[PDB]
Amino acid sequence: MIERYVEFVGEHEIDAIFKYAEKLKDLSILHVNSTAAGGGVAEILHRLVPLMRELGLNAEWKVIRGSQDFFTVTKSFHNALQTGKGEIPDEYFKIYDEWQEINAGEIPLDYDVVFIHDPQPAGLVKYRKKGTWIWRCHIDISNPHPKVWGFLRGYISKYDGMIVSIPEFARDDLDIPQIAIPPSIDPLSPKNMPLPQTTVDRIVDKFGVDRERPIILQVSRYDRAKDPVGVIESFRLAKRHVPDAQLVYLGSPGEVVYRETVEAARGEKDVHLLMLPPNSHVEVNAFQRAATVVMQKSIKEGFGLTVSEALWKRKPVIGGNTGGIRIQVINGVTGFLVDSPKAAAYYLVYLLKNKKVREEMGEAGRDHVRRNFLITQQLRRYLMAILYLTKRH
Repeated sequence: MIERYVEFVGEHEIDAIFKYAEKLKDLSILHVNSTAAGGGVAEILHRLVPLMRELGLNAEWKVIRGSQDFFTVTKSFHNALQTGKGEIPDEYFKIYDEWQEINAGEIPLDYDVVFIHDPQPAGLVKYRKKGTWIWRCHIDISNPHPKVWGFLRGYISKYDGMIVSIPEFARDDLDIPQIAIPPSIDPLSPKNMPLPQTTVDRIVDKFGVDRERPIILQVSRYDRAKDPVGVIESFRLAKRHVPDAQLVYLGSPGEVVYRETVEAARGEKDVHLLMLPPNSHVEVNAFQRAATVVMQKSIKEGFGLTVSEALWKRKPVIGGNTGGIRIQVINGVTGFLVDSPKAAAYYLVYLLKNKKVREEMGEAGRDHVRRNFLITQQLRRYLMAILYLTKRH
């Protein structure tokens, strides 16, 4: 597979990857996250770990488990770290510490390199035997809930290194190496690969959507950070000026936000609130290819790979003005950054009325992703991070 990327990035970048890999051949690597299906992390690791094994690295991926009480606390930590808001019961921290002990009984941690993904398994560093520990942070920790951050920083400060998705998430209250590596698209994955028009038409018609009329698409969870209510409001304001346009919200399974979204949508039937299983990579691909304009109007976003996915398919993106959306959406070049539903509506109308601009944005989007956000560059920077941090350990 690794040899097939040459056509996108060129022989140089692939030679560099083989050389870093040669220097890492005798190291065992563990990745630990919280889900094997759906979400940015799982989608990265499903592509990146097979690439690592192909390069002859002893690379393994384990998933922690928990009671819904644990996943309640980690979800409240996630929101508290990103928004800086919420009351956190003192009990929440004991539940967390308890489930770090449990998973540390059921997951062997004798590797040369351990990558811990996001806050859920961060406490496993208590039970670190030998090897280089790296905290892979996928979320916005720039302005966190002081008490939840205070706690987590106690664990983060025992790692050999932190990886964040953009430099702006680097903390002045950590002394460990903080390295910026954005998530990437795999151009050959089922999510991103070329499709025949037939596949696109088939999948679009199946879900009741008209391929002859403009499609506005957000791919995201029915979650408050993605602001699906705000996307509806955006579409409602714009629809007055583009009465031929359709909205497709394409989610995967709180989930109270869905009902709130169905409500905010009541009285408009060109709004299609879809829910697919997390495996439905070709379906997302088809819809992103069928879209005229893609939205990712997140309130908070670590990166948002759905943006690079749309840009790679030469779609302009209206992105929320926050986190890693800012490094993907170059205002007026690859899309537009917005602070409100009203701004989103202005840019929706502008893009739908301006064909040549959408197409220019599209080309600039794909080139931006080529230069910055392809799996080959993520992989290369991962191997460089490992080489650097293992040598320091």
